[PDB]
Amino acid sequence: AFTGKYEIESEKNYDEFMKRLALPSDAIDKARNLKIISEVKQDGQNFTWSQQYPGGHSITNTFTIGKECDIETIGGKKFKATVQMEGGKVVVNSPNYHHTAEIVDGKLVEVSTVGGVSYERVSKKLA
Ligand SMILES: C[C@H](CCC(=O)NCC(=O)O)[C@H]1CC[C@H]2[C@@H]3[C@H](O)C[C@@H]4C[C@H](O)CC[C@]4(C)[C@H]3C[C@H](O)[C@]12C
Repeated sequence: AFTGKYEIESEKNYDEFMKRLALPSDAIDKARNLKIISEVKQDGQNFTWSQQYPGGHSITNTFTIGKECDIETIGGKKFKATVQMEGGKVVVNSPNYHHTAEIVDGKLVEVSTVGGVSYERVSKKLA
């Protein structure tokens, strides 16, 4: 809380979210019932998040709270995003995209929200 190596507790909306993001087939297949691992090194107000992915890909992200950050690659755009703490939860916010990151039970709860879909995640800290 916030820092740690978290494993996925569960997910329930990923496949349809990927189509709204415009991610490829070689991402929608290779998440099909993996134990994804959320790594979270906090630097202070800065963060070094990762969603590691035992299927031959992975997604790191360094960011800062109370700022915009630049974001590339994930479906072939070059976005900026506002990056923030909502009340107790961390959050990324950008055009056609909200993504909170709340704590409960010592675990992370994420909720992503895109054009016409949401995608919650529950990621347990247990290492
Ligand atoms: C900014 C882009 C989305 C931009 C976009 O394509 N919007 C239009 C659209 O959806 O059509 C999002 C999509 C997936 C996000 C990542 C995933 O949710 C996983 C992970 C979640 C963490 O809370 C913050 C870091 C990050 C790597 C996230 C960084 C960033 O928040 C990403 C890379």
